Amino acid sequence: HHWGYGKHNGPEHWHKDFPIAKGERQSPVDIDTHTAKYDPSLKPLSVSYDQATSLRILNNGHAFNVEFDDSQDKAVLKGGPLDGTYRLIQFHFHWGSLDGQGSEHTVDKKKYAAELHLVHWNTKYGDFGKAVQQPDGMAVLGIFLKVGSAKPGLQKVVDVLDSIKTKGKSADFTNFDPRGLLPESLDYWTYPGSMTTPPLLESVTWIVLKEPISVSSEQVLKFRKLNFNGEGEPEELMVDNWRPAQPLKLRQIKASFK
Ligand SMILES: [Zn+2]
Repeated sequence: HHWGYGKHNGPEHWHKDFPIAKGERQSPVDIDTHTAKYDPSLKPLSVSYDQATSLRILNNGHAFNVEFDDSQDKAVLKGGPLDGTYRLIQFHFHWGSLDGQGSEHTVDKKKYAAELHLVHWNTKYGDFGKAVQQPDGMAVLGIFLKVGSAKPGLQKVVDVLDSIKTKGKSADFTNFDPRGLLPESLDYWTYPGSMTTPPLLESVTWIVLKEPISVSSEQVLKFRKLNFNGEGEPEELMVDNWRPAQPLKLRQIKASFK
């Protein structure tokens, strides 16, 4: 069968259909905070999400994606390590069966309960499908989630998950503000990597924020109630949909902060 997160179709198997799995710039990675170097020539990140136009939420059998209208520069990321303008197309998360695992990136081997990815494409390539084939085609803003107090900006997401329980279900999801998912600080690490799901393309500039957001136990519990399977198929809970840390292979991780 096709790719997943189980014993039989999970990350150890991906390289047979996607040989770039064993490539030179795979993600995620462990961020060693002692080895990352402060890079004085990194600009502050510019997250311009005021005109973000959310459309839909979809269970794609791997995660759920909240999709945005990316036909114009309505919600963009720029600055930081980036040249040019990257448009927000979707966000999703990765999460664990337990609070001690679920992030894809780790920080000195520490795993967080979950990780949010805000996926952007480089507008100089005109569309997302062309952008994913270029080495500077994508920029993913990664945010760690720890369990603590509730994140009020996440609750609208939590509330709709009932309606997209199984693979292929979608719901209308307009007027959601992705600014409510950000922590206070935009301090970050950055390195060149890849998509963390098949087809594992090596087209991502990763920007991983130093400050986690806190979500509540009840919020993450709702994520764990989703299903990987389709309606009418045997229930497999959507948990542990993360890829483990890949070798760094002499890439340098840079910090925006001292
Ligand atoms: Zn992701």
